[PDB]
Amino acid sequence: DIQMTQSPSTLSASTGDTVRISCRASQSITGNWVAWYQQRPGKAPRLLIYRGAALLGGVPSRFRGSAAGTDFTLTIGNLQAEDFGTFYCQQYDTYPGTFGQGTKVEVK
Amino acid sequence: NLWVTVYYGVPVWKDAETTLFCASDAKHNVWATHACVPTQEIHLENVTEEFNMWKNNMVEQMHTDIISLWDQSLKPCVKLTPLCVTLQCTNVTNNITDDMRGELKNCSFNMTTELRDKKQKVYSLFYRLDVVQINNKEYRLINCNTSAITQACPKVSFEPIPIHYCAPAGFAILKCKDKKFNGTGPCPSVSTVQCTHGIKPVVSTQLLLNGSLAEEEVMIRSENITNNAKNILVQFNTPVQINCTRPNNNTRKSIRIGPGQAFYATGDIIGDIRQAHCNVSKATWNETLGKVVKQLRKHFGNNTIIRFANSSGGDLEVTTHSFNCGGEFFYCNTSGLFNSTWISNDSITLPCRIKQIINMWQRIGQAMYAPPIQGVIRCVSNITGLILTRDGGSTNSTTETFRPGGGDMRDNWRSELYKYKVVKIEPLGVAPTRCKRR
Amino acid sequence: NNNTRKSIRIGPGQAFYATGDIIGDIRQAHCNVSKATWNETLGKVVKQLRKHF
Amino acid sequence: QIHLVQSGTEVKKPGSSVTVSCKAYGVNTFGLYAVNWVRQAPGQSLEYIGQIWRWKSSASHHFRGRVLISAVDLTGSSPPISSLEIKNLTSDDTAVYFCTTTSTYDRWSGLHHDGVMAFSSWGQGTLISVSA
Amino acid sequence: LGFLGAAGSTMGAASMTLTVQARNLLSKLTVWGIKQLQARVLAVERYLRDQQLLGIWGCSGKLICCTNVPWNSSWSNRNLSEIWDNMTWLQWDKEISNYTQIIYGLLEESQNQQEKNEQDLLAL
Amino acid sequence: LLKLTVWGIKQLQARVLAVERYLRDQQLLGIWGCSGKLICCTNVPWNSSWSNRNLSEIWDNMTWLQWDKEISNYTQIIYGLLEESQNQQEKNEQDLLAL
Amino acid sequence: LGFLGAAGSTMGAASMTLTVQARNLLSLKLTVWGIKQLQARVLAVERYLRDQQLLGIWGCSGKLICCTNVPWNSSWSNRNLSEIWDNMTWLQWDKEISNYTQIIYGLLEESQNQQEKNEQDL
Ligand SMILES: *[C@@H]1O[C@H](CO)[C@@H](O[C@@H]2O[C@H](CO)[C@@H](O[C@@H]3O[C@H](CO[C@H]4O[C@H](CO[C@H]5O[C@H](CO)[C@@H](O)[C@H](O)[C@@H]5O[C@H]5O[C@H](CO)[C@@H](O)[C@H](O)[C@@H]5O)[C@@H](O)[C@H](O[C@H]5O[C@H](CO)[C@@H](O)[C@H](O)[C@@H]5O)[C@@H]4O)[C@@H](O)[C@H](O[C@H]4O[C@H](CO)[C@@H](O)[C@H](O)[C@@H]4O[C@H]4O[C@H](CO)[C@@H](O)[C@H](O)[C@@H]4O[C@H]4O[C@H](CO)[C@@H](O)[C@H](O)[C@@H]4O)[C@@H]3O)[C@H](O)[C@H]2NC(C)=O)[C@H](O)[C@H]1NC(C)=O
Ligand SMILES: *[C@@H]1O[C@H](CO)[C@@H](O[C@@H]2O[C@H](CO)[C@@H](O[C@@H]3O[C@H](CO[C@H]4O[C@H](CO)[C@@H](O)[C@H](O)[C@@H]4O)[C@@H](O)[C@H](O[C@H]4O[C@H](CO)[C@@H](O)[C@H](O)[C@@H]4O)[C@@H]3O)[C@H](O)[C@H]2NC(C)=O)[C@H](O)[C@H]1NC(C)=O
Ligand SMILES: *[C@@H]1O[C@H](CO)[C@@H](O[C@@H]2O[C@H](CO)[C@@H](O[C@@H]3O[C@H](CO)[C@@H](O)[C@H](O)[C@@H]3O)[C@H](O)[C@H]2NC(C)=O)[C@H](O)[C@H]1NC(C)=O
Ligand SMILES: *[C@@H]1O[C@H](CO)[C@@H](O[C@@H]2O[C@H](CO)[C@@H](O[C@@H]3O[C@H](CO)[C@@H](O)[C@H](O)[C@@H]3O)[C@H](O)[C@H]2NC(C)=O)[C@H](O)[C@H]1NC(C)=O
Ligand SMILES: *[C@@H]1O[C@H](CO)[C@@H](O[C@@H]2O[C@H](CO)[C@@H](O)[C@H](O)[C@H]2NC(C)=O)[C@H](O)[C@H]1NC(C)=O
Ligand SMILES: *[C@@H]1O[C@H](CO)[C@@H](O[C@@H]2O[C@H](CO)[C@@H](O)[C@H](O)[C@H]2NC(C)=O)[C@H](O)[C@H]1NC(C)=O
Ligand SMILES: *[C@@H]1O[C@H](CO)[C@@H](O[C@@H]2O[C@H](CO)[C@@H](O)[C@H](O)[C@H]2NC(C)=O)[C@H](O)[C@H]1NC(C)=O
Ligand SMILES: *[C@@H]1O[C@H](CO)[C@@H](O[C@@H]2O[C@H](CO)[C@@H](O)[C@H](O)[C@H]2NC(C)=O)[C@H](O)[C@H]1NC(C)=O
Ligand SMILES: *[C@@H]1O[C@H](CO)[C@@H](O[C@@H]2O[C@H](CO)[C@@H](O)[C@H](O)[C@H]2NC(C)=O)[C@H](O)[C@H]1NC(C)=O
Ligand SMILES: *[C@@H]1O[C@H](CO)[C@@H](O[C@@H]2O[C@H](CO)[C@@H](O)[C@H](O)[C@H]2NC(C)=O)[C@H](O)[C@H]1NC(C)=O
Ligand SMILES: *[C@@H]1O[C@H](CO)[C@@H](O)[C@H](O)[C@H]1NC(C)=O
Ligand SMILES: *[C@@H]1O[C@H](CO)[C@@H](O)[C@H](O)[C@H]1NC(C)=O
Ligand SMILES: *[C@@H]1O[C@H](CO)[C@@H](O)[C@H](O)[C@H]1NC(C)=O
Ligand SMILES: *[C@@H]1O[C@H](CO)[C@@H](O)[C@H](O)[C@H]1NC(C)=O
Ligand SMILES: *[C@@H]1O[C@H](CO)[C@@H](O)[C@H](O)[C@H]1NC(C)=O
Ligand SMILES: *[C@@H]1O[C@H](CO)[C@@H](O)[C@H](O)[C@H]1NC(C)=O
Ligand SMILES: *[C@@H]1O[C@H](CO)[C@@H](O)[C@H](O)[C@H]1NC(C)=O
Ligand SMILES: *[C@@H]1O[C@H](CO)[C@@H](O)[C@H](O)[C@H]1NC(C)=O
Ligand SMILES: *[C@@H]1O[C@H](CO)[C@@H](O)[C@H](O)[C@H]1NC(C)=O
Ligand SMILES: *[C@@H]1O[C@H](CO)[C@@H](O)[C@H](O)[C@H]1NC(C)=O
Ligand SMILES: *[C@@H]1O[C@H](CO)[C@@H](O)[C@H](O)[C@H]1NC(C)=O
Ligand SMILES: *[C@@H]1O[C@H](CO)[C@@H](O)[C@H](O)[C@H]1NC(C)=O
Ligand SMILES: *[C@@H]1O[C@H](CO)[C@@H](O)[C@H](O)[C@H]1NC(C)=O
Ligand SMILES: *[C@@H]1O[C@H](CO)[C@@H](O)[C@H](O)[C@H]1NC(C)=O
Repeated sequence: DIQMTQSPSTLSASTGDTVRISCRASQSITGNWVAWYQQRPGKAPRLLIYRGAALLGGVPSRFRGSAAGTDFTLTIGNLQAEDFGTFYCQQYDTYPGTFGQGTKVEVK
Repeated sequence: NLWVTVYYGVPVWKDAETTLFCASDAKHNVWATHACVPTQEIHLENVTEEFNMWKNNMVEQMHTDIISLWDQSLKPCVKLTPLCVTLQCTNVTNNITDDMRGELKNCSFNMTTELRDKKQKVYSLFYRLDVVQINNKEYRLINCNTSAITQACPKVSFEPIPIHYCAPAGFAILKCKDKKFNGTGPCPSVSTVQCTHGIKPVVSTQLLLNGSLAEEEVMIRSENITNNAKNILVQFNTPVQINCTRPNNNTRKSIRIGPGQAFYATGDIIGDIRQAHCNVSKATWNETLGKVVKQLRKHFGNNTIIRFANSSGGDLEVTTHSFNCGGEFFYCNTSGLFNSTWISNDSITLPCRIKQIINMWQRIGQAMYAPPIQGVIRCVSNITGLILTRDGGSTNSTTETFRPGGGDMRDNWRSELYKYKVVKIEPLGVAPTRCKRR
Repeated sequence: NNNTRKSIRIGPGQAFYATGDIIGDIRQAHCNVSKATWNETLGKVVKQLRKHF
Repeated sequence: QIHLVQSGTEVKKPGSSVTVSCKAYGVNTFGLYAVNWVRQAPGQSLEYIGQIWRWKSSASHHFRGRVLISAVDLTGSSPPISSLEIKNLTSDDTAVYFCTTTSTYDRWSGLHHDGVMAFSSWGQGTLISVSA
Repeated sequence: LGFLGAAGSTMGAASMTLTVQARNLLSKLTVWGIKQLQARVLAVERYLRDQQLLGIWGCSGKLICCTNVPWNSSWSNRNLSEIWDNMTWLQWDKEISNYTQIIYGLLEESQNQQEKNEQDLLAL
Repeated sequence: LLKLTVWGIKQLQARVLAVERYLRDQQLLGIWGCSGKLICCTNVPWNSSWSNRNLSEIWDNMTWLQWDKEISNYTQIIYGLLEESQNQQEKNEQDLLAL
Repeated sequence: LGFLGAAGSTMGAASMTLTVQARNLLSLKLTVWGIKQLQARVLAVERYLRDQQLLGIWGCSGKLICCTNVPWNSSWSNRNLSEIWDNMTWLQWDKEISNYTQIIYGLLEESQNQQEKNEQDL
C-alpha cells in the first residue's frame, strides 16, 4: 500500500506558460511504474503518459515526464485552452494500485 | 556490498522474425526436394505464452515461397507461343451417350514446322472451356487476348512432398500442445522444438484434402465472428474418404512445331466416353455434419436452425471444388453435399470437368497448359476440413445459412501453422552478487 | 501540348502505347530563364575566371 | 477503434442487489486483454475495485466477498459483455462506475506488471445513487 | 532438463544449466540456397556480436565471470532473497531494462582502467 | 568485385565453411577452459574401462589414427565429463571468490 | 573524443582511448544492391577474424594492452622513452618499423611456443 501525494493542490496559469506537477510516493519506486492521467470535468478520463517518460499515440509532444527515485514530475509547456482539467499520478508497482489526489489547473 | 556479475546463457527470449529454410529426407518435382538439408521436443513448465494465428508471419513467407517455387520450373522448357491460330472445330461422336455431347470438340488447324516457309495441317481434341467461338464456325483459345500460353513442363511432377521450414541457430520455435486450442489466447502448455512436422502443400478450394486431423472434437476457427466477410475454418476429428476417377484413356500425340520444339496434344480415345466422377460415402457425411453442427451451435445458440446450401456464384475456381489428381486438374460441382436443414450403403457421386488451361494463384498474365496423361486416372483422398462462410441476415430470425467458399490460398496453409511461434534468444544477463575480483 | 495515349495489342499479352490526337492547339515546348540573374551570375563567372587568364 | 458502452443511471434501494453491464466493440478475445473495474466518488479520488485477467477474476482486499465480476467471449450476434454484481450495498455507494480494458498481448509492452496494470481505454461511467 | 528447460524456475535454480544454452548458439543459387546462406551469415554475425561484447569486458571463455563495479542502490533495492528465489529471468530483464546502458558503459571504462593499471605493476 | 558466373558460388562458400570450421572449433575449445592452449591439463580422471594400456606403450608405439580407432566408442562421455567438470570448477571458484 | 579523434595526438595520449576503436571494427534478393550488402558483411567478418587470429597465436587474446617477454633489439630503434611517446605519433612510428615488422611478428610466434607443456606430462 503506497500512498501518493500530488503537488500542488490548486494552481492557475495563463495561455503560454509551463505547469510543473510533482508526485511523491511512500517507498522508492526504482522500476518507474507510474502513470499520468488527465480527466476533464464532466467528461471521461484519458491516459496521457505511461511508464513515466513515454508518450501515447495521439498525445502531442509538448507534454514531458521525468522520474527520479521517489519524485515523478510532469511538465506541460505551451499551455492551451483545452488542457484545463484534473491530473492524476497513479502507481502500479505493488498490489493494489492507488491513485493520487487531484490537481486542477484554472485560467487567470 | 553488492557487485555486478555478467551471466551468459539465460533463458530469455524476445519476439522477432527471420528466414526459414527447407528440410526434407531423400524424375524431378516442382518443389525442390533435393535442395533441402536431410532431417527433439523439450517441454517447458511454469511459463505461459499468448498465441495469435491471425497475425503470423510464417503464412506470408510460405505463400511467397510457394509462388517463387511455382515460377522456377516453367521457365527452361518449351513455351507454346505460336498456338494462337484460327481453329476449325466440329463435334466428336464415337459411341457417346447423353449429357457428354458438347464438352469435347475435334479441332483442325495449320501450324508451322521446322522449316520457315512451310506449313502443316494438324488436328487435335479440345475441351469446351478451352475454346471460344468468334463471329463451319471458327474457334480460338480463351487465354490468348489477355495472357501468354506456355506448356507445363513434361519432366516434373505435381506430387506434394512434406517439407520442414526450419530455423537457424540463435532462434527458437515454440509450440502449444493444447488439444482444444483455437489459435488465439494464452496457452499453458508450451514446448520448444527444432522445427515443425510434415506439411503437404495441397492446393484445393472448399475441401482441405490430405491435411491434419484434430484430437478431441471438431474445431471451428474464425477471426471476426460478428462480420459476414471473414472465412470460417472447420477441422474434423475423423477423415472422410473420397474416391475420384476418370474413365478416359487420353492417348497423347507429339507434334514438332519447330527446331527442338514439341507439342503434346490429345490423340484418339479407345473406349467409351464417360464422365469423370468422385464417389463419397453418404453414411459418414451425415454424422460429420452432425458433429460439425453440434460444435457450431455453441457460437449461435441452442434455438438456431442451420441451413446448408451451395455456392451463389462468381469465378469457376471459387464456386466449384478445384483440385489436382494424377497430374490433371478437376473441377467438381459438389452441389449435392451442402444441401441440408438442421432443426434444434449408398454413395454420392459428383461429376467433375477437366480443364487444360489453368490460371494459378489468381494471376492475370501468366497461363499454363497441362499435357495429357496416358492411362486411367484414379486417386483416393481424405477430407480433413472445410472452408465455410455466412451471409448477412436481418438480425431478427434464427435461421443461418452456410455456404462453401475459398479462392485465397492463405487459409489452406494457416490451418497448419496456427500453433507455432518464432522467438529470438538473448543469452546476456546482469545480476547482483556479493563478490569481488581477484 | 495535350497528348493522349492509345494502346494497340500487338500479340498475346503484349501492348504498345502510342500517341492519339492533340486536343486543342499545337504549340512549342519552351523553357524560361531569368535574364538579370543570369547576367549577375555570368559577371561573377567572368570575375572568377579572370584569376587564371 | 475500440468503443465501450455501459448501462444507464439506475436508482436502487438499500438491501437489494445491483448489476452493471459493459459492452465492448473492437476487441478480439478476453484472453489477450484484461478488464479492470474501478469507480470514482463525487468530490473524492478514484478507487480500484476489481479485475479479470486470463479468465481469473479477482477483487481488492476491501471488496472481498461483496462484488462479483463475470465475462463472456465473442458471440456471432452479441457484443462482448462484462458484468459486475454488487450485493448488500450500503448508504455510501453513490458513485460513477467505469469499465476499462488493457491489452496484455506483448510481454515487453510495459503496460502491465505481474497482474496489476494501467488503463488505456475508458468508458462513460454509470451514476449509482442509493437512498432510503 | 534440456534446451531452455529452466525457463520457469527461479534465478538461483537456472544459473547452473547455463552450458546447455551456450552450445546451441552457433549450429546453383536456387530459392533454398540463398535462404540457407543468409541464415548462416546471420548466425555467424549473431555469434560474433555477442563474442565481441564478451571480449570487451574481459570474459573470454567464462560464464559466471566477476566484475569490479559496485551495484547502485537506485537500480534495484531488493535483497538476495527476493531475487534469486522469487523472480525469474523473464522479469529481471524487464525490471532493470531502463538501466542496462549505464551498466554496459560502466563495464568498459573499469576494464580499461584495470588494464592500464596492470602496466604500472610490472614496470618496477 | 563480386561476380557469380561460375566461380562466385565456389569462392564465397569456401570462406563460409572456413569461418564455420574456425568458429565451431573455437566454441568447442572455449567451453573446456583451454582458450588459447594446446597441452592444457584437466581435472577428470582416466577410467580403466576405456583403455587398459600402460603409459609406456601408447606414447612410443601407437599412432593417432589407431588411438582414434581404439577409443571411438568412449568419445562423447569424455566430452560430457569435461563439460560437467568445467562448470563444477567455475561454480567452485565462484563459491571460493564470494568469501 | 570520438572515433579516430586522437589521430593528431602523441603515442602517450592516444593509447588511453583504445576502447573507442575496439568496438567499431565489426558493426534479400539477387539484385545489384542485394549482393553488395552480403559482400560487405563477408568482408567485415573477414577483416575481423584475420585480425583476431593473430592475437590468438601470441597469447594476447582478449587483451588490448598486452606485453610479452620478447627483448627489444637496439638495432630497430635508437630512441629513448621520451622521444617516442611524447613526440612521435602513431602515423610516424609505423613508417620507421616497416622494415622490421616481420621480424617482430616472427619472434612473437615462438614466444608463446617456448612456453608450452614439456615432459611434466610424462
Ligand atoms: C478459445 O478456447 C478457450 C478455451 O480455454 C476459450 O476460453 C473459455 O472462454 C469462455 C467464455 O465463453 C469461458 O467461460 C466463462 O468462464 C468464466 C470464468 O469465471 C471464473 O470466475 C468465477 C468467479 O470466481 C469467483 O467466485 C467464486 C465463487 O464465489 C470463488 O470461488 C472464486 O474464488 C472467485 O472469487 C474471487 O473473486 C471475488 C470477486 O468476484 C472475491 O470477492 C473473492 O474473494 C475471490 O477473490 C468462477 O466462479 C468460475 O468458476 C467456474 O468455472 C470453472 C472452470 O473450471 C469451474 O471449475 C467452476 O466450477 C465454475 O463453474 C471461473 O473460475 C465464467 O464466469 C463464465 O460464466 C458465465 O457464463 C456461463 C454460461 O457459459 C453462465 O452460466 C454464468 O452465470 C456466467 O454468465 C453470467 O455473465 C454473463 C456475462 O455478463 C451474462 O450474460 C449472464 O447472463 C450471466 O450473468 C448472470 O449471472 C451473474 C452471476 O454470475 C449475475 O450477476 C447477473 O446479474 C446475471 O444474472 C463462463 O463460464 C471459459 O472459462 C474459458 N475457458 C478456459 C478459461 O479454460 C475461449 O473463449 C476460446 N476463444 C474463442 C474465440 O473461441
Ligand atoms: C468485426 O466486424 C465489425 C462489423 O464491421 C467491425 O466494425 C465494428 O462494428 C461495431 C458495430 O456496433 C462498432 O461498434 C460501435 O458501437 C457504438 C455503440 O452503439 C450503440 O450506441 C449508438 C449511439 O451512439 C446506437 O445507435 C447503437 O444502436 C448502439 O446502441 C456506436 O456508437 C458506433 O457507431 C459510431 O460511433 C462513434 C460515434 O459515436 C464513431 O466514432 C464510430 O466510428 C461509429 O461510426 C459503432 O456502431 C465498432 O466500432 C466497429 N469497429 C470499428 C473498428 O469501427 C469490427 O471492427 C470488426 N472487428 C475487428 C476486430 O476488426
Ligand atoms: C461410383 O458409384 C457409381 C454408382 O453409384 C459406380 O457406377 C457403377 O459402376 C459399376 C462398375 O463399373 C457398374 O456396373 C456395370 O454394370 C453393367 C451392366 O450390368 C455391366 O455390364 C458392367 O460389367 C458393370 O458391372 C454400374 O452399373 C455403375 N452404376 C451406375 C449407376 O452407373 C462407379 O463405378 C463408382 N466409382 C468408383 C470409383 O467407385
Ligand atoms: C492425398 O494422398 C494420397 C496418398 O499418397 C494421394 O494418392 C496418390 O496419388 C498419386 C497421384 O496419382 C498416385 O500415384 C500414381 O499411382 C498410379 C497407380 O497406378 C501410378 O500408375 C502412377 O504412375 C502414379 O505413381 C498414388 O498411387 C496415390 N496413392 C495411393 C495410396 O493411392 C492423393 O493423390 C493425395 N491427394 C491429392 C489431392 O494430391
Ligand atoms: C524505459 O524503457 C522503455 C522501453 O525500453 C521506454 O518505453 C518507450 O519510451 C519511448 C520514449 O518516447 C516511447 O516512444 C516508446 O513507445 C516506449 N515503449 C516502447 C515499447 O518502446 C521508457 O520510456 C523508458 N523509461 C524511461 C526512459 O524513463
Ligand atoms: C477429327 O477430324 C479428323 C479430320 O478432320 C479425323 O481424321 C479422319 O478420320 C477418319 C476416320 O477414321 C479417317 O478415315 C481419315 O483418314 C482421317 N483424316 C485424316 C486427315 O487423318 C479424326 O478421326 C477426327 N477425330 C475423331 C476423334 O473423330
Ligand atoms: C490452312 O492453310 C490453307 C492454305 O494453305 C487454307 O486453305 C485456304 O482457306 C481459305 C479460307 O477459306 C480459302 O479461301 C482458300 O481457297 C484455301 N486454299 C488455298 C490454297 O488458299 C486453310 O483454310 C487453312 N486452315 C486450315 C484449318 O486448314
Ligand atoms: C474407395 O476405394 C477403396 C479402395 O481403393 C475402397 O475400399 C475397399 O472397398 C471394398 C468394397 O467395399 C472392400 O471390399 C475393401 O475391403 C476395401 N478396402 C480395400 C483395401 O480394398 C473404398 O470402399 C472406396 N470408397 C468408396 C466410397 O467407394
Ligand atoms: C450443379 O448441381 C446443381 C444441382 O444438381 C445444378 O442445378 C440444377 O441442375 C439440374 C439438373 O438436373 C438442372 O436441370 C437445373 O437447371 C440446375 N439449376 C440451375 C442451373 O439453376 C447445377 O446446374 C450444377 N452445375 C452445373 C455447372 O451443371
Ligand atoms: C486418411 O485417413 C486414414 C485414417 O486415419 C489414414 O490412415 C492412417 O495413416 C497414418 C499415417 O498418416 C498411419 O499411421 C495409420 O496407421 C493409418 N491408419 C489408421 C487406421 O489410422 C490415411 O493415411 C489418410 N490418408 C492420407 C493420404 O494421409
Ligand atoms: C455440335 O454441338 C453443339 C453443342 O452441343 C450443338 O449446339 C450443335 O448443334 C452440334 N452440331 C451438330 C451438327 O451436331
Ligand atoms: C478476352 O476475350 C474474352 C472472350 O471473348 C473476353 O471475355 C475478355 O473480356 C477479353 N479480354 C480483353 C482484355 O479483351
Ligand atoms: C488405352 O489404350 C491402349 C492402347 O493404346 C490399351 O493398351 C489400353 O488397354 C487402354 N486402356 C484402357 C482400355 O483402359
Ligand atoms: C445448449 O445445449 C447443450 C446441450 O448439451 C448444453 O450443454 C448447454 O448448456 C446449452 N446452452 C445453454 C446456454 O444452456
Ligand atoms: C446451387 O443450387 C441451386 C439449386 O439447385 C442451383 O439452381 C444453382 O445453379 C446452384 N449453383 C451452383 C453454382 O451450382
Ligand atoms: C436438396 O435437398 C432437397 C430436400 O431433400 C431435395 O428435394 C433436393 O432434391 C436436393 N437437391 C440435390 C441437388 O440433391
Ligand atoms: C487536356 O486533356 C485533358 C484530358 O487528359 C482534358 O481534361 C483537358 O481539358 C485538356 N485541356 C485542353 C486545354 O484541351
Ligand atoms: C517560375 O515559376 C515560379 C512559380 O512556380 C515563379 O515564381 C518564377 O518567377 C518563375 N520563373 C520564371 C523565370 O518565369
Ligand atoms: C550585365 O551587367 C553589366 C553590369 O553588371 C552590364 O554592363 C551589362 O550590360 C549587363 N548585360 C546585359 C545584357 O544587359
Ligand atoms: C514449477 O513450479 C513448481 C512449484 O511452483 C516447482 O515445484 C517446479 O520445480 C517448477 N518447475 C521447474 C522446471 O522449475
Ligand atoms: C548511483 O546513482 C547516483 C544517482 O544517479 C549517482 O549520483 C552515483 O554516482 C551512482 N553511484 C554508483 C556507485 O554508480
Ligand atoms: C568407470 O567405469 C565404470 C564402469 O562403466 C563406471 O561404473 C564408473 O563410474 C566410471 N568411473 C569414471 C571415473 O569414469
Ligand atoms: C613406422 O612406425 C612403426 C612404429 O609404429 C615402425 O615399426 C616402422 O618401422 C616404421 N616404418 C618405417 C619405414 O620405418
Ligand atoms: C593539436 O596541436 C595542439 C598544439 O597546437 C594541441 O594543443 C592539441 O591537443 C592537438 N590536438 C590533439 C587532438 O591532440
